[PDB]
Amino acid sequence: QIDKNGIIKSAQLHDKDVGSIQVQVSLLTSQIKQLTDHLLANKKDFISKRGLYAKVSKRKRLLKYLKHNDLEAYRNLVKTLNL
Amino acid sequence: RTEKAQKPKEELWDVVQKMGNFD
Amino acid sequence: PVVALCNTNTNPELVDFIIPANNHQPQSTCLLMNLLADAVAEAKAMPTMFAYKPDEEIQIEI
Amino acid sequence: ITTTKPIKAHFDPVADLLTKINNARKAKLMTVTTIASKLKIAILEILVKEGYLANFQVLENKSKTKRIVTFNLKYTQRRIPSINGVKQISKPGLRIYRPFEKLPLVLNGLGIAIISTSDGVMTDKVARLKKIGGEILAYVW
Amino acid sequence: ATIAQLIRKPRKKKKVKSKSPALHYNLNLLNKKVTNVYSPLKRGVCTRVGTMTPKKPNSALRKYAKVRLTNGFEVLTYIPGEGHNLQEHSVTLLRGGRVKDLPGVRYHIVRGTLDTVGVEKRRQQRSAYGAKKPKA
Amino acid sequence: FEERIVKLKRISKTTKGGRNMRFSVLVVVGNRKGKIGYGIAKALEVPNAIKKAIKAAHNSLHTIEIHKGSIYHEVIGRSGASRVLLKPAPQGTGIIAGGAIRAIIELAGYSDIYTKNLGRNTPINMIHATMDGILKQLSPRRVAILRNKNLNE
RNA sequence: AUUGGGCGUAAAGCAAGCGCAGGCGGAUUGAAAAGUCUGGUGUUAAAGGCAGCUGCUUAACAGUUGUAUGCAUUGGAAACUAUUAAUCUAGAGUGUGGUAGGGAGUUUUGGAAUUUCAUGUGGAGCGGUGAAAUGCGUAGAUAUAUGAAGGAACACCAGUGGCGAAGGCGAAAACUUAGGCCAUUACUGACGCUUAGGCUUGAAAGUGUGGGGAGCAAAUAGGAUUAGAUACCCUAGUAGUCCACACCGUAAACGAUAGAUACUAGCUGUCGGGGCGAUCCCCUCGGUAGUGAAGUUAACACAUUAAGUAUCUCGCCUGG
Repeated sequence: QIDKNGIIKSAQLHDKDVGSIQVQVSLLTSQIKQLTDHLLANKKDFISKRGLYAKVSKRKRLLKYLKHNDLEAYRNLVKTLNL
Repeated sequence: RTEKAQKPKEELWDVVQKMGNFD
Repeated sequence: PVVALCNTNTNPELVDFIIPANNHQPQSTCLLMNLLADAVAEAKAMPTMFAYKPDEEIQIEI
Repeated sequence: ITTTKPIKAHFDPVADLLTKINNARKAKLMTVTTIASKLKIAILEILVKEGYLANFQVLENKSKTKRIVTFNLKYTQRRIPSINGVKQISKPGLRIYRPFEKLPLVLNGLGIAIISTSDGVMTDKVARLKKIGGEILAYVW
Repeated sequence: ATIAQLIRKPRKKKKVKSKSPALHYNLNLLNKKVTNVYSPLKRGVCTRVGTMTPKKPNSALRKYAKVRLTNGFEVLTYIPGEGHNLQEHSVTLLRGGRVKDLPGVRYHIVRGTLDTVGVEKRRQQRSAYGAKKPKA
Repeated sequence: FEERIVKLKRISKTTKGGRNMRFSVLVVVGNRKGKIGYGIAKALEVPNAIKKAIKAAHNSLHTIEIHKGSIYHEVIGRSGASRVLLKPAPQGTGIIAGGAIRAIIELAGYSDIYTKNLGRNTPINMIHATMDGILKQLSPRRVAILRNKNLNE
C-alpha cells in the first residue's frame, strides 16, 4: 500500500469523488513509479512487470473510453514519466 | 421492491395434480 | 395410477396425487397407515375407525 | 423482487435474459430478474399480451435511478413452462437486417418472431401488415 | 467455429479426394499452357510393365504398367482384362479407374482408340476392355 | 403386428470356460394408423430371440398422431450420435429417403418427406435416433388454450 | 462450421499471463436518422433460365410477350447499434474499516548433515545383489569424540488448507511488493472482454565465462544372471553438478480442459474475514474434495467446484 488516501481525496474531478478515472490513473502512475524504482533496485521481479503492464493498459483504455464518454475529463494525466 | 403490478398472475402451487377418477 | 410419499431427497411430482408425508418417524406411520386404510376400507363395508373419529395413537416404532 | 446476487451489466440484455430463461426452464425456477432495459420491458409486455408470460414488475432499490425488472416465466400449476425454447436471430456482433420482403413464417408459422424496426418491438407477422421490415431479434414459440 | 478469427483465413470445402489427376491436364507445343481440358481419355507411354507382390496379407501376381503421362509424373496403371498391355514404350491410352490392392495403381488401360493386344477373356465389359462382338 | 424378422445381430463374447454366442434380433412393426414400435431381443437360442422379438413387437404398440399425413415443422433426432433431420417436401416427389427410413415412414402412415442422414450407418442407433425425432412432434391445442390470450398464434 | 461441427478422452485451448488495434460495448431522454425500417423516384439489353403464346408432322428449335435483384436520388419513425450534453450505478476498481495467506523480488542468520584434517584409540575386517564379485584394509582401515572446515541445501512443520499471471509457493526472520477476501448506503458515469502488434516470465535439463566442486552422478571402467544382460544387480568413477553474468524456452506447463461477461437446486463439511456467540453449534460473502435432479453426453461421466446456458475475441482439427 503505497498511496491509498493521497491523490483520491486531495483531487476532486467532479463535486466529490471516492473512485474515478483520473484519481485512479494518478494513483496508478504513482505506484508505477514506485514499482519501476523497486525493479531497478531488484531486477528479477516480474510479477511487478506484469502488474505494471496491466495498470498502464487499463489506464490507456480508461482514457480511450473517456474520450467519447465525457467532453474533457482526462487532460490531467495521459502521459508517462519514466525517462 | 415492486412499484408497478401489471398482469395479475402468479405461480405458487407449481406441484403437479393430475389423473382424476379412474375405474 | 400410483400413490407415493416423498421424504427428503426426491421431487413431489413423480406420482399422480401428491403426498409429502413420511413414515420413518416412529410416531408417524401409525396414524398415517390407519388413516390411509380407513379411507378405502369403507368401500368394502368394512370397519372404518380413522377417518373423522378422534381415535389416534401415540406409540414408538416396533 | 430479485432472486439473488443482483444482475450486473452483461454484454447485452437479450443474452442475459436468455440465460435467465434457460436456467428457469432447467433448474426449476419460476420468477427471474434482469437488468433494467426498455426493450426488456417491451418484450415482456408483448409476451404477456401474447399469453405466454405471467406477471412482470419493474423493481427499484433504496434509490429510484437504478432499476431492474423481474417477471414470472409463466408456469401452470402442474409444473409446465409456457416458454419451451428461444433463439436469437440478431446478435450483438451481427445485427442481421431483414426488410419487409424478408419476413417468412416461423418454422411453420406456428411460432412468434420479433423485430426491432422503427420504435419498440413488433411481431414479424404484424410487421408484414404495415409493410415494415427491420432487424429481427428473436424467434420464440 | 470461431468466426471471429476465421474471417482472415476462411474454411475451404474439399467434399472429395480423387486419385486421377492425369485426366486433368494437357500440354501444347510452342506455348506452355497446362489448362484443364477435362480430357475424356489420356494417352502416354507405358515404360515398365511388370508384376509386384500385393500388400502383406495377400500374395498374388496382379499385373501393372508404369505409365508416364503428359504432366511430369511417373505413376502406375492397372491392366484390365486378359491380354495385358505390354507395348513397351508405344503410345498407349489410359482412363480413370482405381484398383487398390497394388500401390500406385490408379488408372486403367483403354483399347480401341489406341488399341493394344485387344483385351481377351472379357466381353462382359467393353468400357476399358477392347473386344469384338460375337453378334451381327 | 406382423412378426417379421428384420435385423440379425451376430454378437459374441468369451468367459472362463466356453464362449457365449448370442443373436439379438431387431424387429420393427407398424399399422400405418399411428400404432408403431420397434424392439431388439437378446437370447442364446435363435427361436427364443425370435419369441422375445415377437413379444416386444406385439407389446410395444404406441400410437403417433396423424397431423396432416406428412411433416409440417422441421424436427431433428439425435439419440446415440446419429443425426436424422427432417424437412417438409412437396407431395409429389414421393418418399425419398433411406430404405429403412422409407420403410419406417411408410409404415408410420406418412410419405413425401425430405430426410437428412448424418453420421455413419448403424441400424439400432439410427433407429433410436429416429424414435427420438418422432417423439418431438408438436401440437397446437395446448399452446393455444394455455395462453392468457387464447389463440394458436 | 457465417449459412452447416467440435476442442477432456475424435480431426481438436495457445505454456502462461499483461496485452494496444480489433468486435462487443447494460438503459433514460434532446440530435442526427448515422445502421435499421418507412415513405419518393429513374434504371434492371434482346433470344433467353422462368413464364402465357404461336410456327416447327411434334418434340428437337425459332421467335412473341412479359418474370427482377442490383444501381443512383429524397424525407419521416427512435427500438436496438456507435453514440451527443447530462447521464443511472447494479460492474472496473476506487474513499474507508476489518482482513487471512508456505504469494513473491530483496537481505540476514541458526540448526546441523557431510566428509575430512590435528588428536588418540584398536585388533581383522569393509563392499554387495537372487547368491557374489568389481572395488577397499594392519605402513592401523571399521568405528570413535570434540576442535576446525568446504560446497550444499533446510527431517517435521504439509490440512473437505490457503496464497497463487502459468511455471509454483514450507529452518526461520525481516525490507519491499503483489494479489486478495469480507464489508463501504460511494464515486468517474459503465469508463470494460479477447487479443493482430508489442511486453513479460517461464519447472527442469544443459552451455561459454569467472569461481567453487561438498556430495552423487551419467557415459560408463570393472564385476553378477545371462543364449544377449547391452535395460534391470553391485562397487570405482569423471562430464555433469554448484554460485553469479550471459544463453537457455521446452514439460504429461494439465484441469488431457485459453479465456472474459452474465445466470442457474442442494448437501456433508471446512477455510479467510463480518461475525452474536469459551472455542462453539450457527451463519454472510468468496474459496476449498465430493455429491445428485434439471441440464449435458458416442459413452466415460460431468452437474451451480458443468463436459449447464446464453454474449465477445484469440489458438487449433477436417481420416490415418
